[PDB]
Amino acid sequence: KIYTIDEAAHLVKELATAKFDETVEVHAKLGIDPRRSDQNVRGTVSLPHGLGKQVRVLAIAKGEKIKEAEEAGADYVGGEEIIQKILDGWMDFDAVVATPDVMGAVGSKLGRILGPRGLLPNPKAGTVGFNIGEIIREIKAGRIEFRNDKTGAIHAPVGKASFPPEKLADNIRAFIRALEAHKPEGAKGTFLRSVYVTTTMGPSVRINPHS
RNA sequence: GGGAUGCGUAGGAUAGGUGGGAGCCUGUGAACCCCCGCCUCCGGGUGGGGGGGAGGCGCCGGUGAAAUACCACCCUUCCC
Ligand code: NA
Repeated sequence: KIYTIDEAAHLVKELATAKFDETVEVHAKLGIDPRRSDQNVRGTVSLPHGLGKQVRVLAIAKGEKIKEAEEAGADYVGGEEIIQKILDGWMDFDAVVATPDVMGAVGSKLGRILGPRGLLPNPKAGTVGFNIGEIIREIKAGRIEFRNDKTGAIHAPVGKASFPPEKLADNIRAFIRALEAHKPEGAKGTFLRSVYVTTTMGPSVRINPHS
């Protein structure tokens, strides 16, 4: 059965039965061919009501920007010298941001470590930039990545199940819209083949993405 | 359509992809034992039955490109 977003938002209350505050997910089977590089969906979006989770942000910057990342609220901040701390297996954070001037050292020394974990700072994921305080403030306000897997599916967290239905409904549209804004011009056919709403431990519920 | 299947090497060992995840399961019967179906890369995996009677599993750690439970969306090959 196909539910509306407003319907699905309200059902999270009932789907969420684990003994913790479950994250609310959105999944979509995408209308692309993920083989071809030009059909890749990748980008970020500021959820209008936040993730509702605290995100330990590390910032590796240079010069004044180290002060900027500090004041933007990044949990740990340092120069190229915290590379050697991750080289020793520190790795206690959720997201790495970085200014372009350090990405030469960061890439070559931590690419092989941060890369496979989707933690490498990357322009395409909104994690590299001299606007490093806006990146941190955008993350801390609940910006999320989304990047199709090779199977052509795509997934994103869009809230906690403790949120009011109407706020979850908002976050779901916002992410749905941001998907459609990254619909590759080469992608033929229906873009959002299917779209489901679920919680971490809970069952799925297919939704009407234009509702 | 229905049913399964998912193992280079390193690693408890059979890690399809990715996202979520700090919890999941269990007297409405856990580990463990036996019997049978199927699958098998011959390591094992998996379904069912009987016994059993309170503990399994994850997180952590280590290994690894990636980490284990659990959940979701997909993908694969196979049988009917
Ligand atoms: Na683990």
